[PDB]
Amino acid sequence: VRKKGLAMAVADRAREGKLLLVEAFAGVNGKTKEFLAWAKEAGLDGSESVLL
Amino acid sequence: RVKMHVKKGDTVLVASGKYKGRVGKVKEVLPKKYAVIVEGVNIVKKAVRVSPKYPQGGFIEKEAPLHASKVRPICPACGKPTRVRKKFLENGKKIRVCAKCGGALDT
Amino acid sequence: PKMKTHKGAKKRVKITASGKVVAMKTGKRHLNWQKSGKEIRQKGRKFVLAKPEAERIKLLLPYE
RNA sequence: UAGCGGGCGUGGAUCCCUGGAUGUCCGAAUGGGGGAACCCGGCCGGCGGGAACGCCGGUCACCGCGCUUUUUGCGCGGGGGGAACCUGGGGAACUGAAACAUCUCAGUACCCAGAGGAGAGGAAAGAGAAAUCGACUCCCUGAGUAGCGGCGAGCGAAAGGGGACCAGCCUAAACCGUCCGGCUUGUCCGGGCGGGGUCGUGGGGCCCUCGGACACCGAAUCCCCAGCCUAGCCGAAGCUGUUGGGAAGCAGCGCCAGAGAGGGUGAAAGCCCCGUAGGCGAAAGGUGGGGGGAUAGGUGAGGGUACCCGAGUACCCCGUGGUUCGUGGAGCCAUGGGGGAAUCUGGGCGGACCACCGCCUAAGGCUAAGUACUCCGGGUGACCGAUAGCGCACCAGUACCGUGAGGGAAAGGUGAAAAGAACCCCGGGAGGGGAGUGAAAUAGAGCCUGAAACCGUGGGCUUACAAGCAGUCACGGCCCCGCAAGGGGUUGUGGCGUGCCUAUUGAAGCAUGAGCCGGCGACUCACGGUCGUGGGCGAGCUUAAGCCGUUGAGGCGGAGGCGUAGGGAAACCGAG
RNA sequence: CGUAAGCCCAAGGGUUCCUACGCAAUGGUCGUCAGCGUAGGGUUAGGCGGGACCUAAGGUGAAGCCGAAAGGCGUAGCCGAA
Repeated sequence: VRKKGLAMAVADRAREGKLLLVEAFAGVNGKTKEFLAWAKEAGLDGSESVLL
Repeated sequence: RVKMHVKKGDTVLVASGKYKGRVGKVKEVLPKKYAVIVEGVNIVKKAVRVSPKYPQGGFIEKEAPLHASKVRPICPACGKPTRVRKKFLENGKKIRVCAKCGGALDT
Repeated sequence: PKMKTHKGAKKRVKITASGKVVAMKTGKRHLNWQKSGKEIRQKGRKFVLAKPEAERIKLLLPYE
């Protein structure tokens, strides 16, 4: 049951297409800065959300 | 016991409202009730004219206290926050991208 | 917590694979002598029904 | 918490942290007494002129263990507390059985004793049926099964399987010696010590032969240290305008982030404050097997001897308890009276009893952990909001009540700030009335927000020839908004009409409960059932405890359950 | 009234006494007054009472004797009166 849930959860998200699977990241180190810039590079403005 | 806040014993500005954006004296701190007195809260207190400590119409006041966190530090700049540093011989605590705090005693 | 399941209940009666409580005919331990073999032969088994529903509630946990 | 007031500190104080000193009289109370917190004495040092009287210091209780010249002292320990939890010796009754004895509640409540961060338990004279097991305890499981039972109410096991932690040891005996005691001198009767020895395909002893070592193993014990808590320290970013008593809010332009948890700041902020994540810190104290050194200690193979292996014992009877076993065909476990043995051809046991076949070594004592509890320190909450929540937020184990045991409350909010009202006025004061304090005094001092009954000041309508559950229908007048036409409040008349609840065969009842208002106050939950339903899978379906993880994150875990065949009381057969 | 309703003693209550100031509450009304609030003040001992004196029923309680426990009885000794 709940496993379907897991699957079905992402499935819906995938039914929409909001999931990115980058091998690694450009903001490698620990800084809010570089992740912000990368967030420009992904277009994740400032009105979205990250089960990340 | 870890009763360390902010305001100390120099001379500084007002950021409250009654007399916000003003400045006053040494600041005579009192106490753990989070009260500080530059020159800000001035009032006019009654006190019965009883011939002893009061003339034929005592009705005078001067320095009335006011809460601590309602004031702020100013350096040769504008009014920016503080920051500590060890001199390896004492304890300095300047100002946001500025020097000096309350250690003009030789600190 | 946990039902007690009645011992007597199982001890004298059975619910067949149908939710049908079936077992014993009553009345033979003092009968006899003037007893026709007709009824001794009919003292074989019985059937029971109706309140036997409540009797199905009795046994519970193991069924049986 | 001030106040008459007087000191105090960067020659670093209050302050918190550790260590010591200091602690008068009670309290196990301890010199003794005693109506606890008081009284009185001996005995060495001292104090005052100090023998008269006084004080101060030291020291004087019994209990137990081991010494010591039994004499006298020293020696280590004992007494009391504790919220719950724990071991043991005592132990009910209501109530359940719809009544009551057996049975039940229940070996629960309480009484006591004792041990501690634990207890108790704990090295099988066991288990159970497989030639299978391998210390004790806790959770899940088996299982509400096996049974116990006025075969009623109901009571309720162990083996096995999964996890949890994981530890195994030492004496008495035979052999041998050292001191002491006595003595029917004797190859001598006991006490202490000394090595010796500890087992179940049997271990130990003695002689003897294989060969016995520098070794092999390593503590529960003492030390070393990392670590852990008792103070702490660091800590990233803001400014103008603007309404407003008050800006943090709204406008403009940014900044910070491994930190946008929260509190506070006169409103509602990551950047004003305390913080945050992140990262450091203890001279002293405690704590510490987390990691280390060592000590006490523990490791063989064969032949015969027949020395030893826990004594009022095992076993038998009688009278019992415990186990699920209420006496049952009734064992095993422990024990009250009596009867009364063996050392391995002794033996206890696998549920009467026996043949047999297996299992285990009793009658001596110690052992961490896994579990439990919550006074206490922290965190956290689809927890409470001052009739709720601890009985109490507040000056509560306090007032008060009671002989005593005991019962046991009521009471929280001015304001951002005390700025808490100087002056005058009436007034004996009490309290008001201008002024003045603040955004607000509609915040005036048991003062936030003040609802309901509740008393009352004024105004609108109607009431002094009337018979009534107090209203409703209509007409009408009187008083006020409305442009009109319509609305509101009141009541002269007349059409009409046996309050509410509960409780009934039936109430308006002369049945029943309510003076009025306000707050509180009554169909829950956990487990097991049975049915219906919204679902996933579906000839299958699902895991429990627990391992790992997470800070509001899931996964892993198939042990176990229900399902596939039922029939018979059973062996046992089988869609029969 | 005056075998009290006056006056001593004693147990009891725990500062109500005296003095000054004072009325908002305590007096079944008042109240300028008080056993009311408030502050200063007052209780002196070798012979009175009582202990560093005695025993009474009783208590206590080394020893003793006994009880599942807590405990029960209890000699000497100690506590005990107005």
